[PDB]
Amino acid sequence: ARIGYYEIDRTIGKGNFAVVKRATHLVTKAKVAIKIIDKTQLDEENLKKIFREVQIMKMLSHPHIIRLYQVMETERMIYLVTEYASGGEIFDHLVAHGRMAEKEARRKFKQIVTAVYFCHSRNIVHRDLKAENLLLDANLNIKIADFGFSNLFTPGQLLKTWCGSPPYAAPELFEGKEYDGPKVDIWSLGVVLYVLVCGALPFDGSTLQNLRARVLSGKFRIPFFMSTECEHLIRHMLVLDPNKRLSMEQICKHKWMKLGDADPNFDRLIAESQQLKPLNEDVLLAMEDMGLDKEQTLQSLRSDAYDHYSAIYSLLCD
Amino acid sequence: EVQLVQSGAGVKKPGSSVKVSCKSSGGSGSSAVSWIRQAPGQGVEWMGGITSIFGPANYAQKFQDRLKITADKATNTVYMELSGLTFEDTAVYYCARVGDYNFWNGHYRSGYYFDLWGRGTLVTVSSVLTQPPSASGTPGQRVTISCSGSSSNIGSNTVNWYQQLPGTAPKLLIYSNTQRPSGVPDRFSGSKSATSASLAISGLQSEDEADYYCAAWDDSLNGHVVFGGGTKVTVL
Ligand SMILES: CNc1ncc2cc(-c3ccc(-c4ncccc4F)cc3Cl)c(=O)n(C[C@H]3OC[C@H](N)CO3)c2n1
Repeated sequence: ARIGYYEIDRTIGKGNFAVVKRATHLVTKAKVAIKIIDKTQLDEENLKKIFREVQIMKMLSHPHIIRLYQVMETERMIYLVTEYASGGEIFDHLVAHGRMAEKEARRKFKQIVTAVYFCHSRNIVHRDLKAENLLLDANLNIKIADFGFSNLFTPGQLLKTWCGSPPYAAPELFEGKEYDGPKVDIWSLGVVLYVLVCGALPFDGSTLQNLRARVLSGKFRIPFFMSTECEHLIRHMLVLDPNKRLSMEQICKHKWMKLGDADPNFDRLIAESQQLKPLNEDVLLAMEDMGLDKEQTLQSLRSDAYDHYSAIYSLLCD
Repeated sequence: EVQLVQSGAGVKKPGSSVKVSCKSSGGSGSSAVSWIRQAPGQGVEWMGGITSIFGPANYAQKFQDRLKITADKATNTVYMELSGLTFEDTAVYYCARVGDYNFWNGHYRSGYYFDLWGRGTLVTVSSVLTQPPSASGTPGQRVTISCSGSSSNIGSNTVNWYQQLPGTAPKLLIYSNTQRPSGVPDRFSGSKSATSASLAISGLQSEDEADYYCAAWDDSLNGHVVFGGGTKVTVL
């Protein structure tokens, strides 16, 4: 009913060896998602992959990525408090409203590439870019979730962990080849872009084997409602030879990307990922009004503690 | 008691769009409803619908450009929108539910049989499987309807048979090649041999005067359910 300073409400998912429950912070009144995991039911490999996901989450703080707030660990349990996405998955949006206009699709795609480019700047590949992993906030703003298959990478070297959902997997992962990290995400962005503008998969079938033959063929239909600039973009990301796919920077400079009205917010956000490198006094005053010491709020913020002090500040800021 | 309620008959002008709804009553969630249309005097053709767990929706190549299939899971409603209408889109639009949804993981190949059917919506716009066009027999005889496909559809998938009584929506008669749904008498038998399928109606009765269609999923491209041209069975 109440885990720490959070009051448990509806269950937003029950999967693998964990249960994600939507809960409210008792003091800040913020809407959060607490992934509850029993460390006494997981095999050693799965527990360590969960600990590695938390570290990767602590590195990825972006407006279009689900923000980790608090990590509460006991001797047998682990609770993972993260930002709650009100608008649900982008998959459930496409099922309910169909394909988006290239104006809506372009706006949401820019937010996805903004987070993917930021991942690859810190040398982190998501490796599971699905439309079910693209969550939406109250105003339908993209929020990349599920850094489950994500891992570090060295630019120029090849990865070998064959993971990723089949309808979005690149043909290298189907064949079981040592692939390049970012090109495997660029193929996933090719599938995601097509799903946003058509409301259907580029590659589909009755079974996984039918779908597998489809992805390996590289042939997909370009519809009448799809513009020439959009067709060129998708076609140059869904390429069988990875060495012939557009880079994350080429995707940003694509003619389709500059087709809307001038977007200075997008250019500023991708410029902050090539540069990488402010305490809200109104929040610190409210925390001191309650009783949360300023010295412990600052210590927990700089040491990446993700504790009661660190979480109350961040939740109060957002 | 589970039935598929459809929206009313519409008269549309050229270039306009039409939206047809399909509300499920009696149970409750997870359906896999598809949209199939039937031109006046012509056979039935699959337009699009839920065909796998992977994507939000699947469309036949012919309808992808003008069809938008949506679903309000909060009200058990499934919608269909066809834009850029012409007199050739004047047809009886049906919504039909796939019968084996309850078994859909990633490896199970669906039979793609239409368990339930809607009454049909009359849409009027202001201006693949080889089957014999007709079959006849005297009461008591046995008639056999041939249905030929290719290795991409019948060769690699199950065959279904539908009976469409004059003026009604089609009804599932045979599923999974040989299976007779509850109510279908043992007089009707289905069979399949490599890329061919057959329907035998033994002890032919006056009540058997209907159009019969064979249907099998085709693995070409994103996949589609292909229907036969239909066989009108008359009794003498
Ligand atoms: C619906 N709105 C919403 N908003 C936020 C979330 C956050 C998480 C979540 C919470 C914690 C961790 C996590 N796990 C291990 C270590 C460290 C971690 F932070 C990972 C995740 Cl994804 C979550 O699971 N769901 C359910 C949903 O996610 C995508 C999937 N496609 C369907 O289900 C969410 N839903």
